[PDB]
Amino acid sequence: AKKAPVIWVQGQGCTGCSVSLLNAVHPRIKEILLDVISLEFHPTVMASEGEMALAHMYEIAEKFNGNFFLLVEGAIPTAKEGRYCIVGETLDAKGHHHEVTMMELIRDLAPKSLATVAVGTCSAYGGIPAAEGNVTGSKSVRDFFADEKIEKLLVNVPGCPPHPDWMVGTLVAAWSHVLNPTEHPLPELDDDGRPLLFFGDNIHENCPYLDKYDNSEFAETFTKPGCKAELGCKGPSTYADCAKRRWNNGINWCVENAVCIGCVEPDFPDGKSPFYVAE
Amino acid sequence: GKVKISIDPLTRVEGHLKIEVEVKDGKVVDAKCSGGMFRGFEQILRGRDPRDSSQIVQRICGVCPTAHCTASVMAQDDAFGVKVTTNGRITRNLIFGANYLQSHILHFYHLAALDYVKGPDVSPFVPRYANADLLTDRIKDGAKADATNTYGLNQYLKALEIRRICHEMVAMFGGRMPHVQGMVVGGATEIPTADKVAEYAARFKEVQKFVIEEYLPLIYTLGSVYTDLFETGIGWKNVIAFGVFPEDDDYKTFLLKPGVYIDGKDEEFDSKLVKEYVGHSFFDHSAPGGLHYSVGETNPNPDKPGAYSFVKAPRYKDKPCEVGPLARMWVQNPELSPVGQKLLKELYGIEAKNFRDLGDKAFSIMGRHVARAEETWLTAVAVEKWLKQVQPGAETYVKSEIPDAAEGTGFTEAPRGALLHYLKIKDKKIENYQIVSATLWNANPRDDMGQRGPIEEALIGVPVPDIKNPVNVGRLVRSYDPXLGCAVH
Ligand code: SF4
Ligand code: SF4
Ligand code: SF4
Ligand code: FCO
Ligand SMILES: [Ca+2]
Ligand SMILES: [Ca+2]
Ligand SMILES: [Ca+2]
Ligand code: NI
Ligand SMILES: [S]
Repeated sequence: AKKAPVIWVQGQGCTGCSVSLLNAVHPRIKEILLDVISLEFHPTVMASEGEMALAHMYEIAEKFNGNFFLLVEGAIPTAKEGRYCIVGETLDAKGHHHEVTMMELIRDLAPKSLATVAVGTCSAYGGIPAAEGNVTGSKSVRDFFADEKIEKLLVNVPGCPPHPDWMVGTLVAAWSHVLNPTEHPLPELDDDGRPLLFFGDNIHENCPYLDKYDNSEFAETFTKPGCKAELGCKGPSTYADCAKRRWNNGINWCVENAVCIGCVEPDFPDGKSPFYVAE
Repeated sequence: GKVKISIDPLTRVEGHLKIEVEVKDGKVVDAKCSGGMFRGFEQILRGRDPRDSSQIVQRICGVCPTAHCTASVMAQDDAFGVKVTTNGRITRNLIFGANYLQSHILHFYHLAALDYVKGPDVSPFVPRYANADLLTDRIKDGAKADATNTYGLNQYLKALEIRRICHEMVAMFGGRMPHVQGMVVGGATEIPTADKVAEYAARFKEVQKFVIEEYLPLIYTLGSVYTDLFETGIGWKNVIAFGVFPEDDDYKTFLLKPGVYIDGKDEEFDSKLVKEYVGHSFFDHSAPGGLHYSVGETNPNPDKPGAYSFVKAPRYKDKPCEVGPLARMWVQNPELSPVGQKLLKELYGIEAKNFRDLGDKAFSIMGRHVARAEETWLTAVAVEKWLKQVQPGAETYVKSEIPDAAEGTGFTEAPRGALLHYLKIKDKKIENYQIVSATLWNANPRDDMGQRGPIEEALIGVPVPDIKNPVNVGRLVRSYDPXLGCAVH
């Protein structure tokens, strides 16, 4: 009956995790919003703005204390006292304005949540904003929780972006657990806090090109037949179910089209780069 | 008698935006636009294999990643010295064109429409402003108000599926979406097959039907209710466009041509005259006077006295210029859709053949929405043509090698406006990479000479008769379809 309350916050994100969620099927996004979750705060799509939006977010976090999912899209920058990501402004009772940093927001909301779900490689692992050359002290949710000594149930759903099936599936599994924990145990997580349901399979082991790989039949260029290994494919070092699930309602996937770039992995992008050089 | 209104977060845009206005005598009299989130892609990119840039830059934005990918692979093509095949060019246009459709539809419905349409009484459609001046408030005939609101809301809901189908179309030759795999230096990674062209076409016809039969009629109907919104949100009336969707192999002709319109006069676009100022932005420049992007610098400084935004301030010949569908449609001046020609006559008593026939009405809140809808139709006509031109089986990829030392620039138009990526290579690695994006031109702060950015300037004069429900401020801002991820990168 009751929908899962969700507060969805964005740090150093690109909105691509949100857009990927909009691509969900079975259920589609209309059914997700009207039947599955109560999306209480989401900066990209919600009706209210500014003071009203923030007041609503904090009201839900209070009313549904210990009973909402905090969804985090994007990384948390810690340099310069958090000032590389300002998420809003709060107008106290005297008229003075105070900016809220992503650090401050997560520190505030995470202890109020039932669980935090880091969607996307940015929030889960740091991803591109935390890659070599950045000067923002960009940090993952798990690292920020560790630094802050925040003990809150945390599940990572990585990918850049994650497949909507991974996000929806994980949230539904979490909510089912809360509603009946012995009938619905929490999904088993790997050492990097991501569900084995979606991230247990190795791409390469499950790849339809594996017969070609075994016969040393390698594509000389993108538009030639063969395994994609010599073009830079990171399938061998990547764990996701893309080979089975494919992308955009089964239309295509990275390996058929081009190469896997290892987007779900905690070392994406630096440990997967250069993208067009073989592993 | 001035009152300050501060809106942070300004929601239903992409990314982190703050808007501050001062209101006096029922109108905005000053404004400040602030982007509050920085990642520094231009720093992150340094030292990498230049080919990685077309994957890394897409993560600037998950709404418009194909635009960044396009600009990046074109910069790489230029730097690497490789010429794309006819079929590669067309395939890149089909990948990118499908997302133009997705982005405009996403914008109008899922970002803009809740300033006009009353949604159901569940989150995230509520809470909302108490006096929101919606269709249900404006239209005094209650049955007509209900019917028109339901008409708009049903389109909003249907558009959720239409935009998803657009991403099936992007994935067809792009691999997945957000963040395609199918565009690379040298062309595109998957040759279209007859079957996949037909599958793209079948989906496209459904999107096209929605555009012509639902979206265009809703926009013109909406404008006929909010005629006051064609008379405000004006701004500088300066626009720039770089050219998008090359229609031949030498990139001399485009669906929408490059050009500049400043102070009532058309001129050619000269990339030498673009520069960025940082006087009110959180960045340090090594030299005064603004910097051309080919010597651009990204040295963030959140402590810079007097600065208020992570967005730099691009100027063309020292003039603020806006970008986006209004800009492109004004510069190209294409013929209006048959729907637009008909409904402008029927609902407004306006005789209009070409975009410029809208005159002053183009440079307004509703004018920006009309431009975007018309451009959606225009792009669909083009995609329909490209689907006939694409040749199953014809090579889409040409080999290349990373040069030791080179430079290249990719020019295009993202759905939100003019986009370039500048790439300098040294020792086979990225030495400098500079991005001048669409919303960067719209949502920038004041330059060193105090000239307001286009959104800031367009806010001047916007009516705010109810300070507790300042709905026209957000309506103006959202008419520009801002993306702050792109603006700041
Ligand atoms: S994980 Fe990737 S798609 Fe999601 S916010 Fe980060 S950059 Fe964007
Ligand atoms: S294409 Fe990639 S994942 Fe598939 S067999 Fe080859 S290297 Fe492995
Ligand atoms: S195939 Fe590789 S790059 Fe593509 S979504 Fe799956 S893990 Fe990410
Ligand atoms: N469209 C789009 Fe994104 C912006 N602004 C880019 O480039
Ligand atoms: Ca602590
Ligand atoms: Ca500050
Ligand atoms: Ca830049
Ligand atoms: Ni964008
Ligand atoms: S795009």
